[PDB]
Amino acid sequence: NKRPLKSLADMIKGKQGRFRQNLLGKRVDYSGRSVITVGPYLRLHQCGLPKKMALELFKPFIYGKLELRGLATTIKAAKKMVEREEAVVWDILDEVIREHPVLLNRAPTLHRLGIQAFEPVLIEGKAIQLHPLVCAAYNADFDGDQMAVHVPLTLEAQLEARALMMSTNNILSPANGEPIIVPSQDVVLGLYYMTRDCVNAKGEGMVLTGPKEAERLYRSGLASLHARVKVRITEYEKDANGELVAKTSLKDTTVGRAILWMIVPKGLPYSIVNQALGKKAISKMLNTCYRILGLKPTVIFADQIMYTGFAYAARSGASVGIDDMVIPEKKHEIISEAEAEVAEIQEQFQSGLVTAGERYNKVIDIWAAANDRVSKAMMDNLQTETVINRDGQEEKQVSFNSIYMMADSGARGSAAQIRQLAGMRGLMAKPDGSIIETPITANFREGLNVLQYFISTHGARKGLADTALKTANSGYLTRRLVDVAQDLVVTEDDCGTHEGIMMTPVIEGGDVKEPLRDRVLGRVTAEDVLKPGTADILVPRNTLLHEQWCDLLEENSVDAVKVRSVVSCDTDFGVCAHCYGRDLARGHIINKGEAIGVIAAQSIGEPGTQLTMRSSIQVKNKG
Amino acid sequence: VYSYTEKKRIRKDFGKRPQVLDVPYLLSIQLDSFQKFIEQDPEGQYGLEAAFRSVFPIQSYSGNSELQYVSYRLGEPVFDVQECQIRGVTYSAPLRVKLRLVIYEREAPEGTVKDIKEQEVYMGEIPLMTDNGTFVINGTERVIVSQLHRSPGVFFDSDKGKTHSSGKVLYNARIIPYRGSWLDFEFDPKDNLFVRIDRRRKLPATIILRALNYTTEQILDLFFEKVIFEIRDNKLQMELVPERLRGETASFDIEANGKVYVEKGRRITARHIRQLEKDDVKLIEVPVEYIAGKVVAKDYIDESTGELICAANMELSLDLLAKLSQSGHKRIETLFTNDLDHGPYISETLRVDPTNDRLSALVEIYRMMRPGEPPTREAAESLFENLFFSEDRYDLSAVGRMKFNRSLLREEIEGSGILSKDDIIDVMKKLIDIRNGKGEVDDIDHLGNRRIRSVGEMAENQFRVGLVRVERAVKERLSLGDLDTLMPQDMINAKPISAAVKEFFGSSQLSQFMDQNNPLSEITHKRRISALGPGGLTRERAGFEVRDVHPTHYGRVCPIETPEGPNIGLINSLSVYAQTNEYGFLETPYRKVTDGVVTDEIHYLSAIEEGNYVIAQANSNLDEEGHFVEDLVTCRSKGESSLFSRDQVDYMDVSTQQVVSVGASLIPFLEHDDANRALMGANMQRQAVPTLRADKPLVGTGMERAVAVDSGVTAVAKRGGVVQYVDASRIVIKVNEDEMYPGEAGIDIYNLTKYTRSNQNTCINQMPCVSLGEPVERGDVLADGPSTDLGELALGQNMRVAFMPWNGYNFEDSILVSERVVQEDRFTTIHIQELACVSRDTKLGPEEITADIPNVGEAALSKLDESGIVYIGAEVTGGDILVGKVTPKDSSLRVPNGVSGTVIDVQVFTRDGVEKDKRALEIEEMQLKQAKKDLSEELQILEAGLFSRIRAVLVAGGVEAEKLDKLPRDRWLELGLTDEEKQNQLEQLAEQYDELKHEFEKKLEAKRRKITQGDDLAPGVLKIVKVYLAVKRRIQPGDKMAGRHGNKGVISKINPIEDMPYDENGTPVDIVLNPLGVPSRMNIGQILETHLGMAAKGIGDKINAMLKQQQEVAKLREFIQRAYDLGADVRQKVDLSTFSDEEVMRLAENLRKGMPIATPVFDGAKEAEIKELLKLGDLPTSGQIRLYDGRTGEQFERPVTVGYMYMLKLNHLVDDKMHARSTGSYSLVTQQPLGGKAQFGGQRFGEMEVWALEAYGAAYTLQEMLTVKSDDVNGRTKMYKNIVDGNHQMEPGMPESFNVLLKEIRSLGINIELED
DNA sequence: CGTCCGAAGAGATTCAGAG
DNA sequence: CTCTGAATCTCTTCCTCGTGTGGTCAGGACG
RNA sequence: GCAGAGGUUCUAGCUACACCCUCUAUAAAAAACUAAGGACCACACGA
Ligand SMILES: [Mg+2]
Repeated sequence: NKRPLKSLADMIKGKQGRFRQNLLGKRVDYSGRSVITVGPYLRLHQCGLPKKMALELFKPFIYGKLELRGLATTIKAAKKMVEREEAVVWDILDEVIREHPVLLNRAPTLHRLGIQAFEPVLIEGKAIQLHPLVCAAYNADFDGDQMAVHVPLTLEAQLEARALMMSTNNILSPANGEPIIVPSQDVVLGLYYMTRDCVNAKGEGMVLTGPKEAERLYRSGLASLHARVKVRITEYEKDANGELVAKTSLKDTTVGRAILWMIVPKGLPYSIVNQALGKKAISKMLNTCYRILGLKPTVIFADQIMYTGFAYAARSGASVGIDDMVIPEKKHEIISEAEAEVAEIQEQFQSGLVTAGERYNKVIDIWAAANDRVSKAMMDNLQTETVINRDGQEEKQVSFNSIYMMADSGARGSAAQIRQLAGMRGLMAKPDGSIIETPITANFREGLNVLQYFISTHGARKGLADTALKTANSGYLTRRLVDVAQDLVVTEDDCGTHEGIMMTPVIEGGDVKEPLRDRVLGRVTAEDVLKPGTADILVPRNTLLHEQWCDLLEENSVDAVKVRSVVSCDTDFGVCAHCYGRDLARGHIINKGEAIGVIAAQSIGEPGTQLTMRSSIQVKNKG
Repeated sequence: VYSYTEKKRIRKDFGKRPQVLDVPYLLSIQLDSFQKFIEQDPEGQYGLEAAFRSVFPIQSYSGNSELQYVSYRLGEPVFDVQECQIRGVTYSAPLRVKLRLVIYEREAPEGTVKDIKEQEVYMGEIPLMTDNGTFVINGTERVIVSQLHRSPGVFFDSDKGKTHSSGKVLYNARIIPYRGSWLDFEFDPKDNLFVRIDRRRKLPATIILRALNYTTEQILDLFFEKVIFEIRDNKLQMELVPERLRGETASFDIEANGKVYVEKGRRITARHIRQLEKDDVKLIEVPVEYIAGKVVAKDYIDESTGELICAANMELSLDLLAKLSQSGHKRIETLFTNDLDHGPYISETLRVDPTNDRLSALVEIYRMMRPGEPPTREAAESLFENLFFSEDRYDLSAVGRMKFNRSLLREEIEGSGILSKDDIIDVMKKLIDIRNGKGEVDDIDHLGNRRIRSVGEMAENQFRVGLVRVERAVKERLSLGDLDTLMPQDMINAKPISAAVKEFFGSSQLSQFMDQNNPLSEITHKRRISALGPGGLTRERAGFEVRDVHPTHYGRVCPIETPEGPNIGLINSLSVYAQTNEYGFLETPYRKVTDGVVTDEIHYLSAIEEGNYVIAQANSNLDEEGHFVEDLVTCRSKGESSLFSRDQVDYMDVSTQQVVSVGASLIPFLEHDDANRALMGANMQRQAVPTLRADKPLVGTGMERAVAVDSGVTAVAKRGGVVQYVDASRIVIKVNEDEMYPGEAGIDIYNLTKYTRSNQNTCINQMPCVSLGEPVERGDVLADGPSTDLGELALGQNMRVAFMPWNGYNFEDSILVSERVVQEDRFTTIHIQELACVSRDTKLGPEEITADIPNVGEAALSKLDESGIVYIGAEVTGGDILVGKVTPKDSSLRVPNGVSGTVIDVQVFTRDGVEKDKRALEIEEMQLKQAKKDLSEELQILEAGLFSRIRAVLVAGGVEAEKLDKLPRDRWLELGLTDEEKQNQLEQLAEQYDELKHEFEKKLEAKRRKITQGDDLAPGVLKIVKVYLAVKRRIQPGDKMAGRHGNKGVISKINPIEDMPYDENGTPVDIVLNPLGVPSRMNIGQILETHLGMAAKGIGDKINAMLKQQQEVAKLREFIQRAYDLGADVRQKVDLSTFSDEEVMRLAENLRKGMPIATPVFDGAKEAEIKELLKLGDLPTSGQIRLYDGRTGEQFERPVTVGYMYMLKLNHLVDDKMHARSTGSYSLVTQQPLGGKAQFGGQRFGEMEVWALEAYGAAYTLQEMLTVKSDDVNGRTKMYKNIVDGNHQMEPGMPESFNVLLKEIRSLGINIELED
């Protein structure tokens, strides 16, 4: 076939070489693959799993149980019994899946949470069922996405899978303290629809005894889901030394927000469920629940919030339609003004007043201005146009439009992704990156011209090729990051080093990109921080900066905090726990031993697929 | 007027733009190309002819022996397409080639020959393509995709930027030939023109001029402008021309004819040039310091001694000036150097170049080409002449010469294939001009530089390779051959040419295994335009530029249908209207625009000449006079969209569907959904599995009929007539009298292909679409093939779809499917499996196929017959036994675990010599019976047709109705008929029938021998048994279901119908999609498709309501007319009064299942039209209705969107994907999972997953699954014994892969060991 | 029945400018 | 005249897993 | 049940990952049972 024939060095180097093909990562037994299914009824500690897959993977366990119970005298007869799929075999199978975790594994395991443990729930079917919450952690779709399942065999393997790899044990991503099992796409939309208000809705005004009465009114259908009604709640706070005190008050709210109150655990305050509850609000809610209640209450609350979000999104019927995306009435006049302006610029260029470069710049600027104007008109038509009364004359409220609810909530969408539907799609660039002079004025609700779609597919092909190259580049970067690492583990607990890095909020000419509260959180200081009062030990030398310490830092108005950096650690062949800081996945100091080089490499390399490829000084505020 | 099948169900077609050009035959790119290759071309251009003529000199060395091609003719194929597919043999035509061998006398080259030997020799075995434009190679329907590669010619690239890491732009020119050696002329960063031939070491390109028999004086005369210097008494008066002063600096004080024009420090203004031209100055005095900066042009010697005073091309100094002045060189030639534009580049190379003679140049070229050995002058000359001046070892096609002359701005179009001195110097001059600034570099991605190599061109190239390979052997043999001692058949053998052609057609970088699962898949895979391939850029070597779409792709290559992944934009498909030029370039239909009128004349335009004219947009309104109603029309002049006046416009797009391909045109509302979603929808349409009962899409594009007819899936009617007899396996068409030939017309018989195994294990089922007596016109559809309904491409099956979240079962992209869908078998697809059993030769005796299998039960053997082969029609299950084969001392073929189904047929092939078993005899007997029955059926049918032909003629001029019934129908030549042309016609029919009767038994015997002869098989096999299993895979949770708009999802739960959201009418929605996928992934077309499908089903429901109750046909007619009019004017314009008033009932019954609506690609239904269509029925104009919860029973607030959108079912079923494994056979390296596939395997716990476990505190599960679960043999055995014992304890051991690595590193010669 | 014939960067390698 | 920096040349990859296919040293006759 | 053979079945069955009994040079009263091989290159496709 006229091809270079593999040598004694072609099988020790390269992707197909023995190292990276058979030693670094090797194929394994007790493994199966199938497409994945949502199955919302599951809890994140468990996953669905087909009967055939549990029968094939756990064949040695079934044989052992059959021998122990004497159903089959020999392995050979037991193997025949497994082939016959006799009913007794299924009952035996249910015994070996009671507390036997399996490692769900998606193919592009970018980061640590790519593979997680689950208690398999035997389902009839052929598709693995993956809990909806962990899909964001897996970055897994339901569009033919397949993930392998591995069966831990030894007591050590199953036990450590249960203790570490369980989705219950993976709530905070290793990259950052923010939760990773946050309500992502549909449950967040259901919660957002739940926590809103009409200025005039059915059953608005009457006082409610509690969340139970709110559920009674909503289910009976005599009160709207989101109507501004005063309710009485027993809000629990742990301001005492771990004891939870009860505060009862009549907080003005809606029925929908009162529904969620029975879901949240006792410790959480009511101020967290009294907003519109978008994606960011739910993320902050889950983070506060994790930092206050702990882990198990957070898991139970996440499961319950997923259940209610799905149920009330189904009850919402948040559809999508042509009338749901509105064309601004001022879009036509904005387009006319832009055409007049470009005609004037072209006429000026024809005379010779403006040459090609300045004409191109002027046309680009005026088209961008028209695009911004039409985007603002679209937002006004999509969130302000809604007119609804209050049993009076006239009032204006935030819109309940389907697309506005599905975009503003952060459920799925963004500013450009909503602009490309009703407003002007905008100036679309050529392959080389230089902007087409004339934009794609027509939006997706209306039709597109053939040239407009040609520019659109120019951009789309550019993006697809960019993604295809970028995923490979990010994989190479992740490999390099992992391999410069993997010799760095937390070998000690402390070093007594006063060295470190002075953590300061970063300013790049603009506002505060990252406050010091979110920049030093979870790290152990190197020297005592002091407030404006000098010789004040506000925070001692070697205390981890958890949420309470960081909150104290903000109210004391600290500026720069010296912190123990892993670079400054003098430990040999590893680093000490204090010089590293919080695990970023558990609310405590890093365990003595845990590999942080690979964690860091995966955290850095995971967003590689999400990256891209290509006077005077004025004071801002008083000070 | 409308075709009769169109009258059955006429598609409501939108689109205000009237079509001018009908859609071309989509398979033209393959059929026309091959028809050019296998055709006998008397002109000897483009075909097996050129290939024979190009390689038929056969000149013996001092032997006076010559062989020449005279004619050739492809033989009739040995086996038909169906026969070759079932046998596994290629569909090939024996290549009967006629050759003439002539021998001349010794030492008499001009004398006549002494003997002439003409005979037909079989050389080669060329496969043929079927009527569907697809080859059959080894029982597999394999298609060759056309390759889009950089055309031969000259291209001046830049490689701007990165080179030299200084911002200095380089320029290079590549002489890329069709076949031969590349020739690149590059620039050194110091502005030295180098040559780089075949990407070898860079060489001073002036050496090629010396290699072309050119000296320094000639080189400088060609590439530089001579400046004449005259020695005069007034300090060497200098001759200057006005043109050379443009753009110059103040070199000196220009004073001529006693007048000052330009002084020191004064720029030469064009006014100064004009005034000196008016003065007409020719001689201008120059200081002696200026000549120091000039360079001499030609050599000079003194007239006294002749010694070399000064050679050519070196700087001039004061001593050189004194020497030339004292010698008396009155005329001095100097080069014109202008650092602004006309800079010196050849001179610098000549300074670098140390070669001064042609022989030295040839020696250096030989050294840089073939180093390590001492070159020879004769050897170097032979190498150079065979490298550039020889046709056999170097050639540019006519397209290459055309591109060469286009880039060089020559006048002639054609020319010699090989290059010449003029070509090289012209290329160098153009490269120099590009460096200067005049002219522009070209774009590689331009479709004017990337031609298309079709299947015919590739086959011709491989045939030329085979001919030259056999020509070398013929020349070698003829050197020692003897005259009149051999037949002109021994020197040429079919073996090497046949091997080359078969290797190209079977195993190639481009011989794609056709994905024959959809008519759309077939039609878009035969039109696929791949950049990858032989003589083409590879995926890794492909740049970002090539993958990414060019502005010239408009109308030539679809910018929406490309495969995402490793090769995005490299395998782009060809647009619907584009056709390949005669030179391989891509043309595009374009309506000529007259003074102001858009004329109907269609002018195909290539990519190079598209820029010269200005192209109007298809979506430009016209006033029926060709006048744009639109004083400024958007246009595409130079690839830039820009408004133009009507009078400026030179051309207009042929239609609105031009840019998109057939795969992307079928998506309705393509102008609405995003380009990425459109890409994914077009890609997924190519992989939809045919449903059991395919049905027309309620909303479509109108090209489904065109795609179905153009593709070979359906049985189109070659001749019109009436359906005399229709059957599920055959259709008989009685040709009309005005559509049949006078002789050998008869009637048409169509044998529809029944359930047949396809390339992707799907059923190619053809069901009749007509009944008895139904009139059929020419070119009409008769059999609904796979994924076809009423002649319309029906890929999936449309159904009610409600866009609303449902308890998370459609969480992010998953699809929820009702129990009603599964119940009515909407997505049950028949899958045909090919389980083939082979009985190879074995040591210590062969193996038998009998039913005697040891250690098995009688229940398993019950299905098998007495001879050990499964009974046809038996319903076997997973793990069952099909054919009993026992090896000599239990290797019987068994059904794979999990898969089930019923056997449809069992074909057995047995080699001649070994006696066939009982089942083989029974199958052969049944095959003979079926062949005889079919032959007798066609006998009786054609005899009835011919008698009807005779009886119709015999109604006048000697008609005897009673006499005909008296004598038997066998004999009619004794009848008395008038001696006229009718009698001659009857005599001709009688003679033809007699010859047919003589040939009937001959062809029956031929068929009997075909079914009796032992089929050719692989060496060392006894007999091969193929068992075809038909699997009916129903829709299941996990099956990948996807619409046409890029919305893809796995079915999560088969929700019972009682739980489905039902409207006020009570009809439950069949599928509950997720609205959240619409805004982010802007597939807004599916919402338009959903609303239009809702309107279509509303019309269908109104028709059903007025049809279930007995209503007058007038109401149906008026409602149908109202539906087809629909307000805004459309091209459809169908009138219901012209119908027969009883086919209106048939039309209404065909519209009961829903109104068929066509939405063209870019001028489809507007929002107003859809709103009016909803208003036509009882459905609300908003498009979304209130739905009540299936379980709770109370209506959802915020009424949800429902409609009948056409969503497919992809062949990525969950049944295929299940791969669970505990223990199995292991690999070479002892990695147990054995590369998991059909072979029972475990999934690769790759390096990323190992890192993921490392990030966790995992050291026991990782260790177990990288050691005791994968390759530790002792570890694996101990772990298995422990788990079956019940103690899940790991005996670690060591991976055997590490021992393999140690042995491999040791084998290199590097001791790697372990310390104890 | 056996037996002998693009692309992107890093680093080594020339290779060169200036006293 | 001997290194300095700089151009030139050569090496070394350039994601990560699946699922369907198809093609692959090819000794050959003689003691 | 660890080195071999025999037994009622079905050529052969001694733990071969492997299923019952006997003993250290001898073959049968006895039902559930049996098999331990298998690469690379290209294409297309999915995520
Ligand atoms: Mg996905």
